[PDB]
Amino acid sequence: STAGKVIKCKAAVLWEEKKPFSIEEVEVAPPKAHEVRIKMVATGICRSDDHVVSGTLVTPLPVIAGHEAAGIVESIGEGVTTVRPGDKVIPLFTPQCGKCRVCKHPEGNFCLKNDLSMPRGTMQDGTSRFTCRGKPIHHFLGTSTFSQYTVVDEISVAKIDAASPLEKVCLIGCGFSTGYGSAVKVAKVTQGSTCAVFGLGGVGLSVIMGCKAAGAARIIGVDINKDKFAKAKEVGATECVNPQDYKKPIQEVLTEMSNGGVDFSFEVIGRLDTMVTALSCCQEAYGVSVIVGVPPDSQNLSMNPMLLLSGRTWKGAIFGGFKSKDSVPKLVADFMAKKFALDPLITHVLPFEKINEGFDLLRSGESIRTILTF
Amino acid sequence: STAGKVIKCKAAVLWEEKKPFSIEEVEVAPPKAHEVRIKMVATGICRSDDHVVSGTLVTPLPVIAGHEAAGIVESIGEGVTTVRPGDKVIPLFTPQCGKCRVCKHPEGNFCLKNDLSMPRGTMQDGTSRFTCRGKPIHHFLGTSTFSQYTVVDEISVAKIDAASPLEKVCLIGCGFSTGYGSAVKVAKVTQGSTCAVFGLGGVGLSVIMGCKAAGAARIIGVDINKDKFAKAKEVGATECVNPQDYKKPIQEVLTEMSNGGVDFSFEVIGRLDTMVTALSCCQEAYGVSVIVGVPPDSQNLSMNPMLLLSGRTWKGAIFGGFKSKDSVPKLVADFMAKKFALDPLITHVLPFEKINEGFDLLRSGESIRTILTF
Ligand SMILES: NC(=O)c1ccc[n+]([C@@H]2O[C@H](COP(=O)([O-])OP(=O)(O)OC[C@H]3O[C@@H](n4cnc5c(N)ncnc54)[C@H](O)[C@@H]3O)[C@@H](O)[C@H]2O)c1
Ligand SMILES: NC(=O)c1ccc[n+]([C@@H]2O[C@H](COP(=O)([O-])OP(=O)(O)OC[C@H]3O[C@@H](n4cnc5c(N)ncnc54)[C@H](O)[C@@H]3O)[C@@H](O)[C@H]2O)c1
Repeated sequence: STAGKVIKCKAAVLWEEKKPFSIEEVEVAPPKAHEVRIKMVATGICRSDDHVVSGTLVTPLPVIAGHEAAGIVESIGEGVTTVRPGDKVIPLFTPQCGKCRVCKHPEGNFCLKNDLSMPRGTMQDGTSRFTCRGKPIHHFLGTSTFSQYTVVDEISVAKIDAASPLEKVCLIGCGFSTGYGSAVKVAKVTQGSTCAVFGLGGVGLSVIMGCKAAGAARIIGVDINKDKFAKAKEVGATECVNPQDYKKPIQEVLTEMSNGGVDFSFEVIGRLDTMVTALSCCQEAYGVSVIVGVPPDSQNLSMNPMLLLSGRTWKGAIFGGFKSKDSVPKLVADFMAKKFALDPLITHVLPFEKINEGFDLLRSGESIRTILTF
Repeated sequence: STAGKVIKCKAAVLWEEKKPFSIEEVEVAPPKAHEVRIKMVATGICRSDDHVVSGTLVTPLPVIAGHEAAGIVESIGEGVTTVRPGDKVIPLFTPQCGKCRVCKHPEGNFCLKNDLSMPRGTMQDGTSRFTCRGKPIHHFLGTSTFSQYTVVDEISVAKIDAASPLEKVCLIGCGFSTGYGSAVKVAKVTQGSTCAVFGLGGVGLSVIMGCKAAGAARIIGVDINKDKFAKAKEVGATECVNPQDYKKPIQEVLTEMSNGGVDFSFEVIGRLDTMVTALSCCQEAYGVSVIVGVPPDSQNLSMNPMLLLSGRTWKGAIFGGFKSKDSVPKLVADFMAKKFALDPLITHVLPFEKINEGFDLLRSGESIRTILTF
């Protein structure tokens, strides 16, 4: 029995930037008041986890990364009321406390208890539940899913349907929800519109799914890797373009293709240049552009404000704009009811011990989502 | 009868940047097909007219400036159907052709026939109706209202109520409608919200009027000239702040005052740095910031896209988002029914011949709107 005791288990520790993950034994403390200890079942490999290795995303090291996952509750601390031992759950990298001004607003989701704006790499109480070779290890976004067991605050976990398939619905913990919501909730794509989607990875394919569900008439995928085009068309793209095939900047190409600019554009890569290109390709009087990709730390973009004065709208969002704890269970129920598909995003399935091979697949351009199974 | 004949009259010609206007005789050709010749009655002095003098707003010289005005139709060219000789009219610096994709869109107002994106300083047919000292003189934004007589395209004029007081309703041709619509139509300010307005000139005061009409609970005026505060409070500001009084950046001050950021902010000055400050002071998850001020020609701002990724919305607009020809007559009817006030914007009255004194008053900080009478 493990309840109330320290657990010794395997985890993927990142000791320093620009090194492979180290798969080794860690110690996981029992949950304190208002905390939940979870046995992980499946976790996806997202580009944001890779950003921690490359130095694009800054968060305290050493760390247990991972934020897109699903598992089963092993034990609960004093005072927990929304999950119980044995429940299927998805960790929430954006929390939902329900009591701050953002949680109370009709359209906000970036809860003020988040560990994203100024990352500390701890539990809500400022301490860590992990140790490795006698050294305390940091948490990541309040989730830390690259471990057989994790501990999360109650505001950072949602209970889901007991019959759901965890090796698929882990994607609702990040990539699917982010891209789909960016289209249907943040941009509010309209029927008959023309959309442009920059970046055709797991998140950009989810944006395409949302634009198709909203009734867009045209969905133009943009990527420098033409091997991404076939799957983009399968999930709804009507046409695909590679900027390196053209002797003119792609914003000009897209403006001409759309007879004067697109209705909705999405940056789903993480580059300053493509954020400005995506804004510029939407129609100057009524276009909308949404930033989803995460750019290198502490770098500013340059742009001419006349792009906005004519009438464009520019926005960004975390997690597709969804209030996390309310939305995650509903998205799983919609999946169970066949309202959307997750299989098109999954290209590879590997045991957790093959995490480094899964990161090599992402970096080489060969995969969309690899799902790691514990 | 002057119909079909060249009219010799006085106009304010700008021959060179950074010099006074020259009040001298010009020749005004009769209107061609789908053109309207107007006897001007009153015109306002707007900061955008000053931007032509300072080289902030680039348009070809020599030029007859002026864009905020009202007058009476002298004659109509062949095929005109929307106005007749003797009608009271307001020239429209943003046209409304009714036939392009923008005019047909529910939100759009930046008609594709505009002379703003890349000013050419002509009529729609690419020619000029003005000569001075024997040379052709450019038009400005299709309006050129600093002249006893001007010629405009039919898509750039609206018929208004025959009983309208032209010395007041000329402000509906730019400053009032721009500020009011930026609040009520572009931002869509909500009841009980907190707003911040940067710049307390004629346009910023009109933004305040709109925020108060929309039911905002708090309206914070921001200006480096404290002499602008008394009038801002008269029209609805609840508090006013001068950035020069504070040791901390004003975005930090405003975030503290609003217990975490404002609901709606407006840049109504024309500086790159205040555009970035205004964005930053709105709440990071659900705030909205609207750019109204005109930026220095061809200059780019620098900003961190993490301001948008958390959830902020950034937009701009011309003429308050209003479809010009549909909206101007309705705004005049609302003024006649006392739905809004224009007298608070009018601080000085001068004859047209004293135009240079009117620009001196604006540049010294002493005026809001000076109205010139022909
Ligand atoms: N806002 C959020 O809440 C949120 C959550 C999900 C992920 N993220 C971010 O979303 C982005 C996408 O994540 P993903 O997992 O889909 O990544 P990914 O690496 O699988 O996909 C990115 C795609 O961009 C393409 N690309 C790279 N450089 C390009 C360039 N110069 N021009 C055109 N295409 C280019 C690649 O070929 C690739 O197919 C990442 O930056 C990630 O950090 C954000
Ligand atoms: N978008 C549009 O359609 C549109 C139409 C109307 C006018 N314009 C622009 O709107 C702006 C305002 O026009 P206006 O006629 O009200 O001008 P104005 O000059 O009367 O008002 C601007 C105000 O900004 C204040 N100011 C200047 N620098 C400042 C700083 N660093 N910080 C804080 N306050 C500062 C001044 O003291 C002044 O009271 C101008 O840039 C004009 O060109 C845009």
